[PDB]
Amino acid sequence: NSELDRLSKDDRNWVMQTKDYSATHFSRLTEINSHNVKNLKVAWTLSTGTLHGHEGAPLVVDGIMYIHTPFPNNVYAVDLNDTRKMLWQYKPKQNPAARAVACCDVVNRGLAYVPAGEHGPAKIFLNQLDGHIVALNAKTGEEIWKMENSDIAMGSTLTGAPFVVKDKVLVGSAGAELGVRGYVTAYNIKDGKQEWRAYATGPDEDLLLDKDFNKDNPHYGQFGLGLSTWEGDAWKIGGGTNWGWYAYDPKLDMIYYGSGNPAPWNETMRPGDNKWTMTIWGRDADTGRAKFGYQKTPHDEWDYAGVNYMGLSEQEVDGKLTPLLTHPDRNGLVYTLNRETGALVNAFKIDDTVNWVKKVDLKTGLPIRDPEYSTRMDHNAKGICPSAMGYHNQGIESYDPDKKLFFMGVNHICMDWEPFMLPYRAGQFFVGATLNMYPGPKGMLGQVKAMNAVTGKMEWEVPEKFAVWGGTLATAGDLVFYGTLDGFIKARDTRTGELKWQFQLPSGVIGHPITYQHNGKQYIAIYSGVGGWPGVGLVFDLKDPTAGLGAVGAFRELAHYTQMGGSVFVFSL
Amino acid sequence: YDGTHCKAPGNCWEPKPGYPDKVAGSKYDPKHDPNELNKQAESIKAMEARNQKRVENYAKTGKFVYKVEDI
Ligand SMILES: O=C(O)c1cc(C(=O)O)c2c(n1)C(=O)C(=O)c1cc(C(=O)O)[nH]c1-2
Ligand SMILES: [Ca+2]
Repeated sequence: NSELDRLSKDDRNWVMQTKDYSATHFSRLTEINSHNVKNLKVAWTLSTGTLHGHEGAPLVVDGIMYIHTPFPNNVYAVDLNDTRKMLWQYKPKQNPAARAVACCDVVNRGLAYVPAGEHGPAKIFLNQLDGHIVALNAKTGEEIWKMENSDIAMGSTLTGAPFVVKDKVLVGSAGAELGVRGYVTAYNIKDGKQEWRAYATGPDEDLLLDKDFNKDNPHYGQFGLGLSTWEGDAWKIGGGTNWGWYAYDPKLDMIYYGSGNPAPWNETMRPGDNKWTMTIWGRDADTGRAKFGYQKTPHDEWDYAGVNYMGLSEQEVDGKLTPLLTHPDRNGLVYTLNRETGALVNAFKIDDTVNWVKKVDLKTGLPIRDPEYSTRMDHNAKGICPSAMGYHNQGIESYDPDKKLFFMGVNHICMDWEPFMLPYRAGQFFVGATLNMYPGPKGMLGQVKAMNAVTGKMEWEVPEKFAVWGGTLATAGDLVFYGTLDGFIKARDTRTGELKWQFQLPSGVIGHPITYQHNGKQYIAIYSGVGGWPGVGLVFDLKDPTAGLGAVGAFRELAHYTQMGGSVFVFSL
Repeated sequence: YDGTHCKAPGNCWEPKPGYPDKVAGSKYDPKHDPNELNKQAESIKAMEARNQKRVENYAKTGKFVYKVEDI
């Protein structure tokens, strides 16, 4: 959408969760900078009225801030000239049975926005946990249309944010832990008419492939693989849901996202590469036809769900300025691809302790597996890095284009894993593995790291007590901001990683910070309200360390530091 | 099974030593019910059909109505 793209370049706005179509999460605002961030104070605050995990962040457009919640996914608008009053509210009526099919809390990664045009007035879009996509008037809150995307009776929910491109809103999927076969859907923003739907497994017509799919990298695989890398009909319940983030290059007219893990977690029940789960896609925006598809983790054994964000940049590769995507995967590798051809430029370990893979052969594009760290029936595999929670999860990260550095909150969590046989029954959990998780060999659960994605060179690395889950915001004031699971917001100098500021929020953070200028002054905002996968133990009062898909034991100390909460904090000088 | 021995482009899967080339008939046979396997796809057809009704109604009347029984 060209007007959305233009609105994204104004520092008064934060028009999409990713900030802009390249997912830079980078602000040119410098009022707040490394030399005065120590003076940053709370300006004002709002309550969301709900508990549970608060993922994503507010949107800001045309002087209105929009806020969203976890289930039942209430939405509120706030005029920035009257921050105490709610301009409008929308309160969904959803079946509370939706909660029972969420694998890891009832998080919602947030709203999207389109400006007014021929389609009608400006709209806010909401994915509800119960599987509806809803279009709301951005200025009044009126419900304009509502369609059914996902069916909770099949274990199929929505958690990822909608994504606006041209006259379409993209809606993902969720429920691989319940054998949902993943699909992404484009809806026309005027009337909610389904325009195209692309599945992550199965026959080629369902995958929605360009006639020239992977023509530049035929060794990635081309046709028939959605069937031939499964045994029989196992692809029908095969996972590949896309609950994470997207990027878009308007010059190429291409949308980028990752498909999730194959189902069930029990690898021995689904022999084959299990294409096209765990795949970085480049799809034509108008038709949904894939031009490239690179499978990062063939025959997943670890739940390395391939849904993490896609950060676009232009950088020199062997002296030539090239359009790139960079993607820190759950599997602990940071991929950089040419975003026109799909060619692999680099794939390096985010932390050297990653051990399921020895390395990625960049010519063949294949990860060379270490059998000592495989999973398989009749075996309790120990000491696998990363755990299923990944060395990187749902946080949207940041890119300083002057430094050519990505700043990422990283997890340092390892696991044991033992599968078990189980039947598929629609609407029930279909996991099939028992996990225990614990810190990785360096001893702490999180890090923050700055790196060059082309060279793999780490500029700096700092430890964090807990996994850094919510992603980051970088600015031309030489700062990267992020929240922590133990309930701080923090700012570090992006040349060195030195800690410059921190503030104790009420609850742990699992979304990202935003910044915007309103009436000549720079503000930073963030959600506080812990939950999500790390917080499942405290959210649901679990004590078995293997519960919460293995998260409960790793995060058992988190409840000493944070309770649940739900607020929006806004800072300024 | 190192992942590097490819039967065809994009197909490098091999059984791990001691495990079977195919699971049907093995002790790891998932034994899925074909009728269960088809339920998600039938649910998506029903949702697609309801959504199409809501779209047709909007085009007919100019007013959005969600509940298909009220159209
Ligand atoms: O594969 C499934 O579709 C699915 C859904 C979700 C979700 O919808 O939040 C998560 C996951 N998987 C998952 O593997 C995971 O590591 C995870 C973390 C979180 C979270 O927000 O804290 N959600 C999810
Ligand atoms: Ca998953």
